[PDB]
Amino acid sequence: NTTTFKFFSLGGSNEVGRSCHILQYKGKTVMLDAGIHPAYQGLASLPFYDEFDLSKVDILLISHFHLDHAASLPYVMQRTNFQGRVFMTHPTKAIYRWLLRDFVRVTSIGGLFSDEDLVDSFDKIETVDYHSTVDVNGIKFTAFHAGHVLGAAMFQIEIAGLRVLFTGDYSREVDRHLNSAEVPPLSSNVLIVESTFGTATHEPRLNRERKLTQLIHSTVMRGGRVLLPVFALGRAQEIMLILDEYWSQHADELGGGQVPIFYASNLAKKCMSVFQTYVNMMNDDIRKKFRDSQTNPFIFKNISYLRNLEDFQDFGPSVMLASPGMLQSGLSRDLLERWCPEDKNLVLITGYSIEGTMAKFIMLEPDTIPSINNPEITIPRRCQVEEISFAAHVDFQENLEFIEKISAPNIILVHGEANPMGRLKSALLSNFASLKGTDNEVHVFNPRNCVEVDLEFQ
Amino acid sequence: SSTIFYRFKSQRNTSRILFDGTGLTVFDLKREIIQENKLGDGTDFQLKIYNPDTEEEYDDDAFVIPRSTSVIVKRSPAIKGNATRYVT
Ligand SMILES: [Zn+2]
Ligand SMILES: [Zn+2]
Repeated sequence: NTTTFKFFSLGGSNEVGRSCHILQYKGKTVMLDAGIHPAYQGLASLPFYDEFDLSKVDILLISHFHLDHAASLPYVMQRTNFQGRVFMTHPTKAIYRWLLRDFVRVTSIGGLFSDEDLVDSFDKIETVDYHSTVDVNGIKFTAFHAGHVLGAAMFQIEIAGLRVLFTGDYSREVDRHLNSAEVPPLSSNVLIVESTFGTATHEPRLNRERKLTQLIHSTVMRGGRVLLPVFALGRAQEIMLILDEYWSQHADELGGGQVPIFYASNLAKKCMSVFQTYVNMMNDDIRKKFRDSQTNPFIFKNISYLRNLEDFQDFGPSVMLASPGMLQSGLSRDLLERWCPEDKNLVLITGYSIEGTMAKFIMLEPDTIPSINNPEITIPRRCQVEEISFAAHVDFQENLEFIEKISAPNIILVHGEANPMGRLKSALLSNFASLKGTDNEVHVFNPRNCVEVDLEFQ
Repeated sequence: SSTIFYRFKSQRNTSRILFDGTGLTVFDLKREIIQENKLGDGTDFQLKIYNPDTEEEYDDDAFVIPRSTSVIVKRSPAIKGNATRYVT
């Protein structure tokens, strides 16, 4: 009379990181995302794939290119018994192409990606357009706008009438270049939604931008250099839009070579050309100015590109947008160990720092940090540490409003630490206490990893 | 001089643990697998060893697995309920 809908995560439940969720219903199996945990390396960074037969997965959908959602895909497609089909949006695949080599190196610590594996690790990935339903052996799915970063999507899946909405990571506040998350025209029986910020509240965009610009403006005037740890691309372009506009608003003070802006990454050149070729997939505010001046708004006048530090003359104040975002390795870590001994330098965290990473540890203002090249030699940390969120996650009120607009009878929380997730659950159960006991009673689940949630339907 | 074949259940290839003698304890085999694959201090996972044919678990760390045996390995979330005892 009733069949069982089955949910369980291989990672990213009651935590942020190594996102991977499995759905089973009427003999079909869907995998949502395939990330790693930035606090670990090698196999230790992987979802708990040993707990599920990956050969049973029919389709694998990737919400966006961030490392905690896609960095486990090369491993899944090369080292496991996975044989299903993989889907992502066009900008996600175009960006994923250049994150591929760095994703492999993180999971292959315990070899290196070659051009031969480029066929199986990349060409096999299929792309979907937004709002265009794909049907694969009875599993229908549709990509909707999610905000967050370019190419990010929410997926509504339909299996024999049952509809499930996966938000991935999403935002609803109007971005400076991204379309905000949308409500699918059709209802959903199950909502899988992120819980990153829990019940916390964030300030409006105009307040965070002014707080960001005035903070950096005060730091560089006193002779301090600013380091902004960012992911290779995504949110870094939003910060560059804020700074390149602000720098020209005050070009008499910081124009030309006066305190130059640097976008330091070994993907700087290619990450930009992807952004300049997907403008038509962005919000109307950015395409108007793309149509107004007829010049690409992502061609920054007050920002220069830097690929390594081999020929980087560092004297005088300068603002440094460097990758990786968690300061776990790479360039941003090298400049962190180089600029933190000075007390009036600023390390400004703009994204969500995952538990166990150096970006999270530096916000506790330690006296010293261990050097990356050898751990048992410490470096004094005197620099100023601040945090202004541009992570493009919904806060409590934005999340609750979207959840209420979906109005699913079953909510499954993912992608949040245990404490903020558990507080979000209580608020949702309290907000829906009126319907408790009636036919529209809302059930909320906050499962841990590898814990099955079983739902009965028609 | 002796070897035990192991494979993570989600992985395609098989690896080896080299040692000396007739066999290894379930404890030492788990310890070697953790260290060889840099799995961590054991607070983030559990490690369980299984028989590939009967699918029964080697649930006793004192059992000596004879040389040339093959086993299936599963790394699961931590619930002592973890793998720290195979690291300390
Ligand atoms: Zn994300
Ligand atoms: Zn995420």
